[PDB]
Amino acid sequence: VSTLIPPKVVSSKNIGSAPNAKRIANVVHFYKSLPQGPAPAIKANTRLARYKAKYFDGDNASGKPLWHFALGIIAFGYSMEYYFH
Amino acid sequence: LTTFSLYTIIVLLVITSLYTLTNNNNKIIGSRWLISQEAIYDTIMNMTKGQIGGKNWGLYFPMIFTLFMFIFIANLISMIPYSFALSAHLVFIISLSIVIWLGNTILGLYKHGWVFFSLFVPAGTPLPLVPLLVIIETLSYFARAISLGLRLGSNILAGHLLMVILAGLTFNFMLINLFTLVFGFVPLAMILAIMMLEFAIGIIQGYVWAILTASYLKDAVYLH
Repeated sequence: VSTLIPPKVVSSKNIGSAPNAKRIANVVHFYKSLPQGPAPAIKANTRLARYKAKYFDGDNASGKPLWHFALGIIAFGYSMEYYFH
Repeated sequence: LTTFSLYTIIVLLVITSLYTLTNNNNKIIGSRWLISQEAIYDTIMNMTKGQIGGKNWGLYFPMIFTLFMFIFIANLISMIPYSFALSAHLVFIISLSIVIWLGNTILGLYKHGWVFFSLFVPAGTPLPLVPLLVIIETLSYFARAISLGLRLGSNILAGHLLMVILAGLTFNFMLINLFTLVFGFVPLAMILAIMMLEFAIGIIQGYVWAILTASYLKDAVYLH
């Protein structure tokens, strides 16, 4: 006798699958993400975004700003030594 | 007005730069500099969840964080050879310690009533010496008041003074003739070694502040 009609309705393998939850997530997350960004280091732009670019990028952990800032404090109280002299 | 005011401003500006000029506009990838301030976050998360863990630890996590960073930065700044007494103005550090101690004592009294004085009953011990163990528990409890400040103060102050006195001696070795300037460098190398030790122990002392005033807060929040 005639083969039954349950297989001709699908709406329980289309909404009844687990990656649907991931699908609706990653259509929003990925589709709505700019493939590229603006600029990594730019804070303090006044030729001191350049200071950030040379020293406070994630492209270096080089000791130069530390040295520079340290030397600043040496310059601060030392000048004041000759101001207090 | 004062010199002291100028270096307090400098501390504020250093701290601003670590959450401004160290990240690349907050990449999730992370920046080399910003990894440092991640690790600090993690070790105070895991330290103060370890100390003052309970049903809360995050409610006192900012307080312990600004106590970390202040001492952490100020024992590098105070160790620049032309930088003025902030922490080495002992009255500010000891005052900060006493303020926190009073702010624990008041917090304990307020939150835990007059059974706050059950904090100064320490254990179920034989009853004829239970009151004695209250007397010399309170004595040690307000020894916690001055100890916390005096640890940091002594370490930082002694380091700077030690270096300066020995510097003055090597000055006078090299102020007399060159045969004394030979083997005038051998003590100088000792001052360099002492400076290495003094930078190390200031970061160690910084951990000790924030663990001790987590330990005291553990006691204060969780009675006995």
